[PDB]
Amino acid sequence: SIAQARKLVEQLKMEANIDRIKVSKAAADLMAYCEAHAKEDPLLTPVPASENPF
Amino acid sequence: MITAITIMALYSIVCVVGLFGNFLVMYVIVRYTKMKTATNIYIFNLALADALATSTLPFQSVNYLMGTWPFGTILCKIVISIDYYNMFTSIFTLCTMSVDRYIAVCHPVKALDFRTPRNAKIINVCNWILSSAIGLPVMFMATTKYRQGSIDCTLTFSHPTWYWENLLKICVFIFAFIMPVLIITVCYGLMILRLKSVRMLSGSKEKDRNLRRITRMVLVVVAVFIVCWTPIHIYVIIKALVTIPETTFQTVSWHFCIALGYTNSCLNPVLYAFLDENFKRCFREF
Amino acid sequence: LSAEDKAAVERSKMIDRNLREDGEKAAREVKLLLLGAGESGKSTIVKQMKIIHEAGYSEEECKQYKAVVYSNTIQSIIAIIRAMGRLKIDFGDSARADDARQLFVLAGAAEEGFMTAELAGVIKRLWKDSGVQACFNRSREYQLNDSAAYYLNDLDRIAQPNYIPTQQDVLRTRVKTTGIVETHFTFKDLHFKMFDVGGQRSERKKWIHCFEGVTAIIFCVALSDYDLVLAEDEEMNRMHESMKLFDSICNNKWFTDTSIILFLNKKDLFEEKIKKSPLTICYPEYAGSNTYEEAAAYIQCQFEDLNKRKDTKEIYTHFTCATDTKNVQFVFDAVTDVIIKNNLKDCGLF
Amino acid sequence: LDQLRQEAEQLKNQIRDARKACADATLSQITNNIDPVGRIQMRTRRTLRGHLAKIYAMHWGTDSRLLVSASQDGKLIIWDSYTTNKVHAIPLRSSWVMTCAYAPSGNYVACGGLDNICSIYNLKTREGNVRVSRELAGHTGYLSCCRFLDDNQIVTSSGDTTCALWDIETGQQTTTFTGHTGDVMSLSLAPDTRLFVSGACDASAKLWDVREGMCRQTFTGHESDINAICFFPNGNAFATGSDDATCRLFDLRADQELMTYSHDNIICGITSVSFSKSGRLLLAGYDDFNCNVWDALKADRAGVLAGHDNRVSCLGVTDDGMAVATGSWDSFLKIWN
Ligand SMILES: CN(C)C(=O)C(CCN1CCC(O)(c2ccc(Cl)cc2)CC1)(c1ccccc1)c1ccccc1
Ligand SMILES: CC(C)CCC[C@@H](C)[C@H]1CC[C@H]2[C@@H]3CC=C4C[C@@H](O)CC[C@]4(C)[C@H]3CC[C@]12C
Ligand SMILES: CC(C)CCC[C@@H](C)[C@H]1CC[C@H]2[C@@H]3CC=C4C[C@@H](O)CC[C@]4(C)[C@H]3CC[C@]12C
Ligand SMILES: Nc1nc2c(ncn2[C@@H]2O[C@H](COP(=O)(O)OP(O)(O)=S)[C@@H](O)[C@H]2O)c(=O)[nH]1
Repeated sequence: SIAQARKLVEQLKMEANIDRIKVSKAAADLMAYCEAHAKEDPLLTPVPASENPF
Repeated sequence: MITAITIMALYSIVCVVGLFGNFLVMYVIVRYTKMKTATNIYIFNLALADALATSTLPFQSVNYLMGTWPFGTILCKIVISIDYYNMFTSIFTLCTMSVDRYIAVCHPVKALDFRTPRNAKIINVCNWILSSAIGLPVMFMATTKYRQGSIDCTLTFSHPTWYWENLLKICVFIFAFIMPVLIITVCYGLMILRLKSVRMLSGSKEKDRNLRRITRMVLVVVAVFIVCWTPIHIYVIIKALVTIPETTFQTVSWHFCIALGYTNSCLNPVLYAFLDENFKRCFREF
Repeated sequence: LSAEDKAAVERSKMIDRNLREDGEKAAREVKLLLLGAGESGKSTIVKQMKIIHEAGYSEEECKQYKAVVYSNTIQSIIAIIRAMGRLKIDFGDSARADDARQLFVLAGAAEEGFMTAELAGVIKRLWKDSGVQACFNRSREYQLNDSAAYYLNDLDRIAQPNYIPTQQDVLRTRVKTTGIVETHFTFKDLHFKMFDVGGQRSERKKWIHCFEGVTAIIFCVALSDYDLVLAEDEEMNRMHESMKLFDSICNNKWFTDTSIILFLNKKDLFEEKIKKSPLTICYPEYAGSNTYEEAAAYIQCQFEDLNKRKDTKEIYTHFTCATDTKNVQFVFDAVTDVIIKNNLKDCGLF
Repeated sequence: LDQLRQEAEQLKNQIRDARKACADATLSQITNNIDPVGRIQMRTRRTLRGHLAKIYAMHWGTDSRLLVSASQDGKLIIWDSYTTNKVHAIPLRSSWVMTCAYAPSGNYVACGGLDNICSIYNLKTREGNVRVSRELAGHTGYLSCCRFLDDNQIVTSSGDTTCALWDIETGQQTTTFTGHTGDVMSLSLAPDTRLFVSGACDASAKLWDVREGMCRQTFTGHESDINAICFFPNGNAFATGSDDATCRLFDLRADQELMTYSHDNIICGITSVSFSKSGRLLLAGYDDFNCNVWDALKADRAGVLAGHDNRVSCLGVTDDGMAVATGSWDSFLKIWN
């Protein structure tokens, strides 16, 4: 009731004062992580029969 | 002249449509559906018996065509053995399919703990073994006999020729026509009565129509078995009972009854496999 | 290829063998799911089935069931005393009012199932009152456990929590376990697997597909709830919400062809309540007489008319008292019909 | 009483327009210069047969060789993906299992379901077969996910709207993660094992703190029950699959929506999501008998994994990124490369 609403309000106050970096730098970081590990990804670049254990 | 070409035409057409139906059943049962159920294994082994039993029809037809058997004693031995073995297998697998359906309907819990696929496997293996137990003396007993230079092959017996003739005829009559049809009729009659008594097959139009469909297909099975096996066994019994003068109509009727039996083995897979709702469900998706 | 790892292949083979054996043992059984409204009698039904077939109950199991008995008596007497504060039924004298005051005092401080003899005497003197019997008669105006008479007529003179209660006490009381409840019994070479959803007040939709493949659904409907109401909004009927719950279960996509064993429970209360209270409290457009047969057939035909697929899905409506031997035979007949249908599904017959 | 809600609304509006004010671009606008993956086709290298009922969940192994799978038949089969073998088959006390786990050290396997109890199993008992080591009770709803932090701890999702963090030896909830308004469905654990997200019936995903024990962020955008969740490999994003026939990629730093993965002629839900090693592929096991292969940077379908005869319910990618496992309700698991 009153205590539940107060707890929800305090949680939303805790959720609102955090720092938020820009979407552009985060998307660029995701792109950088994807291009920095695409060489090692087996599903992206499948070896034909050499290092396949299956 | 006309009789020869009509006999050749009828043997040829029943052989080709029997092989076509059995091979369609083969391809469907190895590609579309699988043998993970008991009834699918029964249908597969019935297809094997019918396909290999009608595979010797061209040899009998060409035997009647020249009036001679130029193939040899070993090939006529294997043809006779294959024919008897793969007809007995078909008859006995019809018997065990009827027993399977009756056990499924009238004995539900017994159908739960009895109708495993492995049990169907051992039933089919025992079926082929019991057919071989009567097909192997026929292998040891059939041979090529010389008759006025036409070398026509006929099953020759021991010194009591008439006793062995009567024994083989009574063993193929009472253990391949009388007991099979009696088993089929009593099993299907009890199944139809139980399906009449069950709650979810009566009391509405759709459930009554469903019960009509099962009753109709069961009566079709029994009726086609009777109408395609009565002339052979009655004709053989009355031939062994009274001498019949040789004439054109006698040979034509004998070959027509033989064709009726092979037509039964021909239309058995189109009557069991292609009337099943499992086959319709697995085929309408294609 | 005859290597060192052949032990792994042998272990996999024996694991497959044992797992196939366990799977065929499981497939040689029958699984049923219990559904129904709150306090309809499902747990009592399966407890009766387990008692008459499997065994009785253990000593420690009877110990926590007697703890449940004590909690049930406390809750029942608390409800039946606090009902007078809203229904305005005066006590017989001031002594019983003082007894209720000390009952509230004792209920304000609860430790375990000790059951002090002073509390038992308070229970006895409160139950031996004209006003309390009057509110017991008028209990259709509020909520009350249907076994409260059994607790307050025989279990009042228990006098000590030192010995295990009878099997009848365990039968009429159920635990508050929020998890799924699974009971096993054997009836004529079938292994029944009752799946009571005890508690499980969580959305009714993320595990309702876990039961797509059960043999049948034993639904339960309390017949004595036609005149009872719910004390949350005073605008809905318990029988009507049971009807809509049955409608939502019957129209489910996971139970398109699953047969329903509809049990209309508590007929011994319906037949003695329809004499005084008419059925027209529940259905205002009911036109038949106030007799047990016509009203019971009316409830059955309404619940059967909730079904929208009557030509393929079968409903077995049986009037049951949850203390009957034929209760398991009805289930056996229904599941035998379903097993016949399933054995007819293959072989290209049905 | 009612004065708190009218300012909780403006706190929500402050969060919403703070996220809108920090959205000068999108993920798709700056990934247009990347060449696409193309049309990649993956073949079923191994067909792990042996289950009989509908498999609901599976978890891989850190050694990328073993895996575990839970099914309604009451068995926790521990397979060998390379050789198609079975090293263990644990019988379950309750056959109603909805999730399973596997230890980072490989010693323990968890399971749980409608019995509300997380059963931990010890695979390295020298006394004989695998037996129950600890039964973690304390949830009032069905267990729907469980992930071992290590041999000492586990983070479990449940339908009682609360998550948990059990110390296994004490068998108690050291930390409870409340805050949802619906039954919590699935939780994914971060690679650094310090945070974890979880989706629920309230169409929201909450990023918690493992050590401190509070909710830090709440992500909205879905219109139905979020069934699946999976961290991006760097720990700064995650992807959720919901019943509204779409997947969405969120962000732990931008704290808002990044990209939706939707396609026309798709109406079935998503019950499993899993990322590749580089994160370029988002594998989503749909309900239309398939498992679509998505690109997490272009939001286009680069493939599809067909071959299952029922609803795909669980996925998994090995820790070395080698293979993809795919369970289903047709009692079969499959391996892809
Ligand atoms: C025994 N009876 C009365 C049958 O009707 C028979 C087989 C009769 N068999 C046919 C082939 C034959 O003509 C032959 C002669 C020489 C060669 Cl080299 C090759 C073949 C010799 C006679 C049968 C079944 C179905 C259709 C037609 C006949 C049958 C009944 C029951 C079980 C097994 C067999
Ligand atoms: C020339 C022929 C007629 C000689 C006899 C053939 C025998 C050996 C053949 C014919 C039919 C065969 C069976 C047909 C069907 C099956 C089911 C399959 O899942 C396993 C093998 C099994 C059980 C076969 C075993 C071998 C078998 C009995
Ligand atoms: C007559 C109807 C009702 C049933 C027919 C089926 C049986 C009984 C039939 C089928 C073929 C028939 C045979 C066909 C040809 C001949 C040759 C003739 O010179 C005498 C009768 C005889 C030997 C027939 C006897 C009866 C017979 C064996
Ligand atoms: N006198 C009498 N009592 C009956 C009868 N049928 C059921 N009950 C009682 O009704 C309560 C709810 O049962 P139950 O625990 O299963 O509820 P639930 O699982 O839906 S939560 C139990 O205490 C039962 O003794 C009956 O014929 N006569």
